[PDB]
Amino acid sequence: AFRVLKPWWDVFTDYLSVAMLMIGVFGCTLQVMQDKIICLPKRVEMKGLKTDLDLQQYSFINQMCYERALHWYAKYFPYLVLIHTLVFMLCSNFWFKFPGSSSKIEHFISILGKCFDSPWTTRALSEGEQAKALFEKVKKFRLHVEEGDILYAMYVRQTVLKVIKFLIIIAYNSALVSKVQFTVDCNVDIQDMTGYKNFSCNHTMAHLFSKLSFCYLCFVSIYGLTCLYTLYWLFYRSLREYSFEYVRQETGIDDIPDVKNDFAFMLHMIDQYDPLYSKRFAVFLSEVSENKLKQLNL
Amino acid sequence: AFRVLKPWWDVFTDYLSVAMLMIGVFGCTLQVMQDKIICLPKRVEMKGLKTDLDLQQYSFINQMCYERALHWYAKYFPYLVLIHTLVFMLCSNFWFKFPGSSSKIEHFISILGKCFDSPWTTRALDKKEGEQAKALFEKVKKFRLHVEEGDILYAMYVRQTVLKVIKFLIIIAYNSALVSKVQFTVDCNVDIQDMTGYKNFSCNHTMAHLFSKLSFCYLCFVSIYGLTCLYTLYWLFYRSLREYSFEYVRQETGIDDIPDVKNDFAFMLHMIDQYDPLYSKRFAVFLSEVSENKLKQLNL
Amino acid sequence: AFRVLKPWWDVFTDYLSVAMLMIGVFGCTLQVMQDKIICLPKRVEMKGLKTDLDLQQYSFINQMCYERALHWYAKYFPYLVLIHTLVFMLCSNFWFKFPGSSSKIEHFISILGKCFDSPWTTRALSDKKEGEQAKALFEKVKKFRLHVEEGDILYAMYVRQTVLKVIKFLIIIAYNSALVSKVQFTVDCNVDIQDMTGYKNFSCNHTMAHLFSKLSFCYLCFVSIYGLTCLYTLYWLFYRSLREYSFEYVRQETGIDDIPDVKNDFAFMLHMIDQYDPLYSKRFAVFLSEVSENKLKQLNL
Amino acid sequence: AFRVLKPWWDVFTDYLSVAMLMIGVFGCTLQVMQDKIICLPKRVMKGLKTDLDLQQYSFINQMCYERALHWYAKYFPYLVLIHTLVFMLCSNFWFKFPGSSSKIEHFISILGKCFDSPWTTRALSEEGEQAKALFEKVKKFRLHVEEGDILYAMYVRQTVLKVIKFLIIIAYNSALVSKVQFTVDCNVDIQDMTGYKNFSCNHTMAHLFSKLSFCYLCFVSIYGLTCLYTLYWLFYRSLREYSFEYVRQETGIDDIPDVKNDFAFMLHMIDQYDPLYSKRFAVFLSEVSENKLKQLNL
Amino acid sequence: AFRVLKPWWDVFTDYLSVAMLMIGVFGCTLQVMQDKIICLPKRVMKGLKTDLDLQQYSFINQMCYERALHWYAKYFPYLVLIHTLVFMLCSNFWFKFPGSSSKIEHFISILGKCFDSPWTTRALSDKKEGEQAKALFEKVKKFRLHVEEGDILYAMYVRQTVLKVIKFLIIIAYNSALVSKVQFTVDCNVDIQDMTGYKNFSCNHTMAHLFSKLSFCYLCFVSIYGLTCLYTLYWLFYRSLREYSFEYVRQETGIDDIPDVKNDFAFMLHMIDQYDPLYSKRFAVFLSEVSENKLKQLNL
Amino acid sequence: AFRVLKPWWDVFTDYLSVAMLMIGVFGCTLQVMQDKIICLPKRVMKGLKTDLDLQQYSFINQMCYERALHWYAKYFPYLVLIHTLVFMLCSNFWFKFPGSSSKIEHFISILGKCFDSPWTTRALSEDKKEGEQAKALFEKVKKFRLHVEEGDILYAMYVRQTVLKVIKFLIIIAYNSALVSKVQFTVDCNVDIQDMTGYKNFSCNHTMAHLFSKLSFCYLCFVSIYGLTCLYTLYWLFYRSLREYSFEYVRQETGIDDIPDVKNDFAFMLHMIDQYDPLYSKRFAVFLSEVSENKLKQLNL
Repeated sequence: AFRVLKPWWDVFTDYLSVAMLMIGVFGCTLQVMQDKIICLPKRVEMKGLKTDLDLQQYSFINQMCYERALHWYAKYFPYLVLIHTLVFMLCSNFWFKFPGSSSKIEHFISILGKCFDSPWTTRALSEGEQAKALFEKVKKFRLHVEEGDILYAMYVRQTVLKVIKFLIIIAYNSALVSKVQFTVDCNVDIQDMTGYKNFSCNHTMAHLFSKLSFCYLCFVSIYGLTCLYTLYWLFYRSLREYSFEYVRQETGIDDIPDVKNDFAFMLHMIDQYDPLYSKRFAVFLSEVSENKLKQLNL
Repeated sequence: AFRVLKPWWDVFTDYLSVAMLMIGVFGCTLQVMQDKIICLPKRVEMKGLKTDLDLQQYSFINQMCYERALHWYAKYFPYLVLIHTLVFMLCSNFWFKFPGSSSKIEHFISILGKCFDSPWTTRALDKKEGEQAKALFEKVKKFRLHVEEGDILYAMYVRQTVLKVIKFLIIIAYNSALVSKVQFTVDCNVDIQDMTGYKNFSCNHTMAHLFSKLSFCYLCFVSIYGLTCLYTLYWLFYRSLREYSFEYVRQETGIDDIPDVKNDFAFMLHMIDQYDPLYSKRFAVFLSEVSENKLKQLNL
Repeated sequence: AFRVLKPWWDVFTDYLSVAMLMIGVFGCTLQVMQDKIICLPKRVEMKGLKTDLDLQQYSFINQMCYERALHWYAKYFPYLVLIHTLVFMLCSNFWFKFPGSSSKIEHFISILGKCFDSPWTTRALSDKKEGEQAKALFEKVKKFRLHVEEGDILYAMYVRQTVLKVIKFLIIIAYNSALVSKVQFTVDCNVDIQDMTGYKNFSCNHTMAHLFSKLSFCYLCFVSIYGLTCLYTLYWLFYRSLREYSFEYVRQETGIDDIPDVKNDFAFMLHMIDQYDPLYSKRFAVFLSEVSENKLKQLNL
Repeated sequence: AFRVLKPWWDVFTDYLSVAMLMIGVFGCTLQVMQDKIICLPKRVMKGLKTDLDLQQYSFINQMCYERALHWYAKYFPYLVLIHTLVFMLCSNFWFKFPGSSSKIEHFISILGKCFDSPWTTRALSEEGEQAKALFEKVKKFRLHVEEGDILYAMYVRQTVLKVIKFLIIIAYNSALVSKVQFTVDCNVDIQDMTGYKNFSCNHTMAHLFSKLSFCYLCFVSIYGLTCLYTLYWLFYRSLREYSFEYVRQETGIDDIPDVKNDFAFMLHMIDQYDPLYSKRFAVFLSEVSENKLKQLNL
Repeated sequence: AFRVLKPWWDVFTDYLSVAMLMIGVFGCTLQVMQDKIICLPKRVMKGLKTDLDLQQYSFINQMCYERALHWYAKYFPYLVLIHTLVFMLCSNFWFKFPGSSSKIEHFISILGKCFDSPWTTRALSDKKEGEQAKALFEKVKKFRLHVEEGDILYAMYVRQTVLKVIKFLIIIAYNSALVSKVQFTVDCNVDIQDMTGYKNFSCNHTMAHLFSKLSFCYLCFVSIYGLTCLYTLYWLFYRSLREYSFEYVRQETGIDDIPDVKNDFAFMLHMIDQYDPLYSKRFAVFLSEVSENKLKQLNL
Repeated sequence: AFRVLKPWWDVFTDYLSVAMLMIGVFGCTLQVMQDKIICLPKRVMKGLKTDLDLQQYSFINQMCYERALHWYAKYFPYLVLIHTLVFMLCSNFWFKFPGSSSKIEHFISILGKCFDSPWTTRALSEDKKEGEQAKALFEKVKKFRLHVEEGDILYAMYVRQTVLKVIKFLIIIAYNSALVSKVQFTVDCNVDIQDMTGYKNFSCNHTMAHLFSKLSFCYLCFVSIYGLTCLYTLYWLFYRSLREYSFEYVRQETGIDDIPDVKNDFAFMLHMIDQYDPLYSKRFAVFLSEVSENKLKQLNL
């Protein structure tokens, strides 16, 4: 059930994504119950002032000044956040699920699991046909993995995609954010139809939108910091080579090869979840075990 | 399963957290279920006063006085309580799903569950079970070999507890500071004279009495939550929990050869005692070579 | 399940609590949806009176008088119902999910369930594997008995929760009978709003006036029944010693005059099970006699 | 779980109960939804100007609503819900009482175990070790019920309550049905606030509650008839004594006894679902079967 | 299945019943959500100032509602629903009756077991048949003896058919009688002059041109249903079905010993042939003494 | 179940009926939801004051609605719904008709049992249990032949319902096409209510006018397609003599030259079944030869 491929980066990013989704949906849903653009005509003891306007010349004015005096950011922010969070969700579900790759994990994980629970590992540390079948299947899988190209470009283009998305999001959410004020001026030229040429209008939900924008900025910043740390881990230290320095010291087997390229990256990434499957895999790589099994067979 | 690794204080906190969530959501939903600030102009047998204003100049005045007179606390109280209860939720589960320290807990609980079907334990104080006993001995040996380098299962507990207590202090601070600004009647003095004709307005915030009661309830709940957290923190510090010793076994049975474990394993093993003080004995039986030697002698 | 361990009064009270929750939520929902206080000014061939007020001054007057003239009880009645119901529900369940007093309940239930199903019980009261199973059951019984005997962590909590429930009964009946009469239909409202409305004296009426009186009467009835139940339980616990159980009838009906009388924690638990059906006690009595073990040994060899 | 103890009366009354619940909830919904009442001033071709505001109408309207209508015309649905709840409660005071749930559960378990016993087929024609054990379980079965008619008197102590409840319903729904009128006169003293002392009001939902009242009366009438039939059924014949008249003359084993008290009553109900259970139960009650099994074993 | 016992008229009636239900429910919902009445005074270019307020119009509307509209117009759909419900109840009453159903189930089982008789086929050109055959003979004999005891499946059927005919008659009569009292414009002459000022009013019922059409459609369906029931009733009598004669079986089979069953079983057998006019002879197969004759001959 | 016995012109038709039902229901919802006719008085830069109240306008709207509009514009969707329901009733009639469904059930059952039989494979090349099963099959199909190949009922009903559907399509495409120019926007209401509402000459406008024209056009096109399909099906039955089947190609390509030419209803079933997939005819044909019976009986011994 895809339970083995989930580092702390993935769970943290998914939590940030669901937080973004909930904040965006809260903003959107509570955007049709109370949002108006109530406008009155400016007049460029105390008594009331009569505007002499009908009950439709106010609806006219409201909806005319809702699209001539309000910045496009103040009316579509929830839509932007929902769209971008959905894009992030689709982005961070694409590597381990795309055509030609779903089938592998359905049974490779089961093979690894039955490799983990085999009790013969303890005896090996100090049945012939089953071991032979397992070893030949492992060899076939190894040959299959090393022969596949077009695998680094796609994945390396995933995290950077999130990084560039971060850059653009923070860019245009920091640039145009001071245009969500609470009292705007509308100056349409509807003179004959109503009578007044200058009006004052005030968006109902401006301050709450500003607070939501700040919260979304904070969440995006944390998400981008996580992505930057991911890149730093990927780039700072090359992840295409392994160092078997402990094995020759604690076991004496000093002939274990160090894999490179894509397979080395996969092994290293698996190293951050549970540093025990590697030894189980290595047990089915030494030749001494096969020699002992062959001798026992005779 | 997980209930075993759960002292009483972390069921008390769970109940309080769910109560906080329910009160916060009730406040938030009651927010948009009733009208809001209502304002009229001020003029500073009986016959009414003809204000002479339209039906939209009243909505204008209402929404201007709303975000020009009311204090910021009276408007976002439910949102604050939702945020705080959610962060508390996240603060009570951030020591179970962090990779690198969750698998070890799974291994320990699996070992605890396995060491239950052993009739030799009762007689301590056949062939298959004995071999399974040796297998469990190897399991615990390699587990103790494993847990010897990463000593983060007790310090981070202290860190999260101090985080919770600090958050409790700040919550109390600014909720006691700003509880007198949730007033019913307010004075709204904005400058709109060329659009309505009046300069001074008086108003009534609608849910200005229910929020006081909700604030008092939330304050009391967070107070008891802080008390529970303080009690747990004090319990954790009046003696060092990184050292365990099967002293009662020594004084009650006479098998005085079991060793005293320390560091991370001692911590969780001591913590198990708050749910069922028998698994400690069952593990104690599986911490001595005398049982293995006797079983091997009985085998031949 | 947690059903055998509930005398007849402990299941009736749960139904009563659910009913109180229902009445409280019904009242709370009815309050918000329906309209509220309506007010008019007062001036102290038939033609009407032109008050001349606007359409918002009426909302202003209503909203001011609503909480400047109404008694505090008439407004928050359902909320008290919900808080009291939640407190009662917590009180009646603070016996199972408290570590240090719940594992023993699980052991007791498991042991009794296994005993009621094992064949040695009927085989005793009318080869090798069966004997071994019976011996294992005997060992488990001995271990659990020596573990749980000499304790008061399961009988010194039931009393506390019941006394707390009775105290809450007394408090709630007290202040619910005291303040019932302060819910009225038509009330006066005198406030000093002269430069904004023009009228200083108002007469108002509360929309949900009588319905709350009827709900309050139903609440008194339900809570009174609840308190009668709790009082009966309080009498039952204390009128005689619950911590020393005697297997009297067992010896006469079976004749094995060697079953001891257990006391303290275990005896109270046996009493609690006895209220469900007087059978579990005897079937457990089967695994408590030395003669049973001796005849099991004789069968073994 | 309680399907066997569902005689025809008990299954026919459940549908009446659910119908009453539906009618009550529908009536309450309409009563709380639609406009309560409408009133105008009285002056005891041109229009008459009342001069009243749009709020004084509401004040007069609700004051007259709650000062003129008879209490039966207002709280009609609530009475229906209360009475439906009481009747529903009286039909579940039989399975949840701890002193009777145990016996019922034990009896149903015994019935289930006996339903798949090949020994019945063996006996009628002329598993293994377990079949013999069932004889002792049945023999010990007629020991825990030898303590009194606790499962019988409690059934009789609820049908009487239901019948008296139905009588009460008929009385208080026939006596006070002529007080639901359409046009009523409201005379209240609000003179200095409104200007009119005499009003006439038209209860909107007055010509609908009559038909609901008639339907409710018919339903409770049928309910009372069914309850009376069940009472006569339980009282005319000796429920406390049952006879295996048919079984002995059917199979030839003329030694099965006639049990009384709880067994007679429980068998009197159970045979009304499928008259084959008594026959199967009668097999495990004669020493002939046990003696024959013993002889077969030796 | 129960379809074997349902001739064509049964399914046709059920289809008509569901059609009546759908039309009734449509009428009911439209009455709920679209029925209202509007009234103005009468005064027995520029508009006319009635001068009435906005509550006096509601008073007049709901006073003239239940003073001019004839009761048939007010509640048409409820009568349709009740009549459809009683038609449904009248139908299939002897199919789900607590009694008088084992006599049907036994016949169904006997027919199912008698369908697969191979004697006639194998004679005109293995232990199961010997016991099965004799069991079938004995069961058929006992069933004939029991069914020849009275009227339990012939009386109820005739009674329900005549009841349905009578109810159809009354429904059509009283639905045709009042079809002309659904009018669009009605005169509401009430006496309220000291509170409204006008004595004569004229009102429009919203759904008047609609209830007429639904009424006519319902009347047509009722007429068709009654015609079908009348035909079925006529079928009962003019061809007497109180006796069954295995006539053609004798000539076109040659087995000249088959008796004739009458009274209760005659109607049931006459009814079972309608689904398929072949099962009669198949049942008649199990009436020959040839099996025991061959057994006796073997005994020789 | 009845899936093999359904040529393409009985699933195309079902889809068309579903579409018509959906469009009718949508039209009904629109009718019951949106607003309706709105009228203003006629007088045959300042605004005109009509002095009419807020209820006289409702009166006028509700009177002109059904004193000025044509009946088709008012009740289009209900006609659509009735016609769709009757169409669906017609095509699925003979399946539920007693006296003609038992034969269908027997035929489908027998054809299913004999579709997969080893004797087929053994016969198309050029066991006692298989032997007994085969002979039972031969006998029951033989007695089934004389049960169906006597009447003409399975060919009568189909023709009648297709004729009825074609007639209904004719009448639909006739009047629904004729009465569609009367659904217009602006009408002229001339009721005589003067002593009540002052004015006498009114102008109105239907709200859902053009949309009821476009939906009517869509329905007309769909029913035209339905009629074309039904016409094709009707032609299908009136050119091929369907009262006889001839195993000619099977006889030539199998070599078993004793298969008889069956007729009457059974021929109709054989003709209609092949429209699903032309192999069941072969599998049924092989179990119709006395040669096959002779070979079976020879193989039994």
